[PDB]
Amino acid sequence: KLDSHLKELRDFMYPEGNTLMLTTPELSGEFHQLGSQLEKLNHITVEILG
Amino acid sequence: NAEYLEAKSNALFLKLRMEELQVLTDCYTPEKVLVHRQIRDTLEAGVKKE
Amino acid sequence: SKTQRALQKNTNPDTDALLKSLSDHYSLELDEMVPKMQRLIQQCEKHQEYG
Repeated sequence: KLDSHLKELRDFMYPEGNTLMLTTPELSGEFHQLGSQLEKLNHITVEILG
Repeated sequence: NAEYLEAKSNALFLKLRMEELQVLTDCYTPEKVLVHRQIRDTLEAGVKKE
Repeated sequence: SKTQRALQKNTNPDTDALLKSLSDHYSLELDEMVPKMQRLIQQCEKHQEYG
């Protein structure tokens, strides 16, 4: 039982087997994408004001 | 993080819109609008005759 | 008995309860947060076009 509990919790926390994951990978990917798109929008804005 | 990125995106969009409306106010003064009206009327009369 | 006592002291939260909480939280993030972020991405793309 102890071995099973340990294996289940570990599988959940280490989805890619090597790294403890605190954020949902799907969410982490979206944050990065949103940050990149905002940086582009800020360039276009600066360029037009200039 | 999600809230912050949302607030940043909205602020950039409003800046861009403000600057657009300021340029339009500078371009179409009452005197010019009257002239643009005269030009329209002549062009519209030409389009109709042709 | 020593091992069972050690399991009861260390059991707040119950491993099964904890796995459930973890699974619920994961579902909540996919249903609410991920779509919200996608909406924001799309809005940003529209603002670029407005530029």
